[PDB]
Amino acid sequence: IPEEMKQIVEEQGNKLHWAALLILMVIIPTIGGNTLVILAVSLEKKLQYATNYFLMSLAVADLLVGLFVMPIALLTIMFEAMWPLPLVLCPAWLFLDVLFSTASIWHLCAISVDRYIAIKKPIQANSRATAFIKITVVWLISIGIAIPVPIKGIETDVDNPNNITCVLTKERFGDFMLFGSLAGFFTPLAIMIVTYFLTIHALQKKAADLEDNWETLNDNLKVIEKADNAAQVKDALTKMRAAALDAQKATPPDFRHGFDILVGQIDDALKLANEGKVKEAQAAAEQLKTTRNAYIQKYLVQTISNEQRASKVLGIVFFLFLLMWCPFFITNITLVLCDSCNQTTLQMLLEIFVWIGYVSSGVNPLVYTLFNKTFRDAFGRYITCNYR
Ligand SMILES: CC(C)CCC[C@@H](C)[C@H]1CC[C@H]2[C@@H]3CC=C4C[C@@H](O)CC[C@]4(C)[C@H]3CC[C@]12C
Ligand SMILES: CC[C@@H](CO)NC(=O)[C@@H]1C=C2c3cccc4c3c(cn4C)C[C@H]2N(C)C1
Repeated sequence: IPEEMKQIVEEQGNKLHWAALLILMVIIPTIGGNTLVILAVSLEKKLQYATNYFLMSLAVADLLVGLFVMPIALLTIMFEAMWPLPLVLCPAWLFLDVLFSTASIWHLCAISVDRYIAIKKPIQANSRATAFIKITVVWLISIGIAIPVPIKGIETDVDNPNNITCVLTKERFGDFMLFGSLAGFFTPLAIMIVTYFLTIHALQKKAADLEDNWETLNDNLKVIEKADNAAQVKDALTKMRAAALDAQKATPPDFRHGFDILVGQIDDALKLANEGKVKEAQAAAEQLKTTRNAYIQKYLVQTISNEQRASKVLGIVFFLFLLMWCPFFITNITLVLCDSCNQTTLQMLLEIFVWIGYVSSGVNPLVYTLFNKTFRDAFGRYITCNYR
């Protein structure tokens, strides 16, 4: 039917405006936004340490996406029918695509776990070797999920060697489009949900112990004040010392120093109590209050509010990262799991959602680092080409 053949002639139209849109809105902000973070970690000597190395690994992964994956994925937009590049590049590009796309997700998952354990066990920290182990393991996972695509390969015809037409066929790669999405997306998703609620419980548990310490400390002061006996000053001071140390152990090693001072005073106080002079010791315990006010009280709200806000913004940005991948993977999963649905339009939907996921992974590290003043005014000097 010529009235339909002409319609397919219109279907294979010109789609340069969409390609220009993707260059302007996604690829350029990806390469630039990631090179900014890499420059920030590389140049700023004050930014160099354990966590930023992992963050830089993530930025490298996303930069590699925006450098090798997306420009070829464009050529597929324009040259819709047949794969233009050589035959080897179809498994090469697909492998790189899955590899990096998985690497970003698992990077975020590992960062979530780290940010949680840092709240749980703050005193147990995080060398360079730890970060190296983490980078290696994450990239090993990404390779392990990505390797079936180059191992299996794209079907070829002895008749038509040229017409490869790169696509993950449902018939050929069905199990991979299922279990690869399960191992690559939904598993770290569930992990991050678990660590989310665990982080809520961890923060709410840390906040209570600080209050108990506070009025543990405050109560015993009242005990020292009304102490007619000598022994109790030793007991009250001992328990105040324990409470002070316990409260100080909630933060990695400046109101925190006020605990050291406090303990010191307490020691001297229970020296007088050990000498017998209770009336002279209670007089110094009556001025433990100055240290208790100038440092401890301001320390309590600072820790809580800081960890609260940081975990909050981290949760939000990570949630918005994972939200923009959902269409791709729910479409990819159902595409396997539906013999009733139309496969053609279901493939077009993937061909659109890939760019939502692409822009989600591309701008993620920059967005995450922009909530840090040091990174911000490093970027400001970089976009003004000032450097150092
Ligand atoms: C050809 C299409 C894909 C667009 C071209 C992309 C490249 C060449 C462009 C797009 C955005 C550009 C980057 C934008 C931001 C910076 C920060 C600056 O401190 C160094 C240059 C650098 C890193 C630019 C280098 C060139 C750049 C990466
Ligand atoms: C729409 C054009 C088609 C052509 O077949 N391209 C794809 O389907 C690519 C395949 C992907 C994939 C498949 C299976 C598991 C996966 C992934 C990814 C990560 N994980 C864990 C990345 C995702 N890529 C971005 C797109």
